[PDB]
Amino acid sequence: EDRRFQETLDKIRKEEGYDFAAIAFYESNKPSSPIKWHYVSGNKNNRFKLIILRKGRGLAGTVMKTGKRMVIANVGLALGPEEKIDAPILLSESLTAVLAVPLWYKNQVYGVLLFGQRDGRPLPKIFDNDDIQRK
Repeated sequence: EDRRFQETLDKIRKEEGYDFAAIAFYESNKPSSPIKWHYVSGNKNNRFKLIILRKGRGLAGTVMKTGKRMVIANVGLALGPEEKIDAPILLSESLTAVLAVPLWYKNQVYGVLLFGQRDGRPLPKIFDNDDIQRK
């Protein structure tokens, strides 16, 4: 699905030092549309395709709603096992740290770019909106 998104995601994930990256967007242009993880890079499995999110729910839904990045430097401490179910990509990809940033176009949030670490690897660097526009 537009190979440019996939290839760019793969390049950026690796250049930024991440074990995983994902982009979430609305599933369709219908008013009831949920949000889905449309593109992933460094994924262990394809279960991300089973995830259905709503505005305000999970990492992607919360960022879309608030327009604010979410940073979790250590998942095991910050959330523990029970809260992970609210942000199911953390379960399917065993993410131990995450940086989720809004994707803006003309002052609207259209998507969420998620960077994830596994195995306790720390986040290398936290990006701003300005930084992500310098993508």
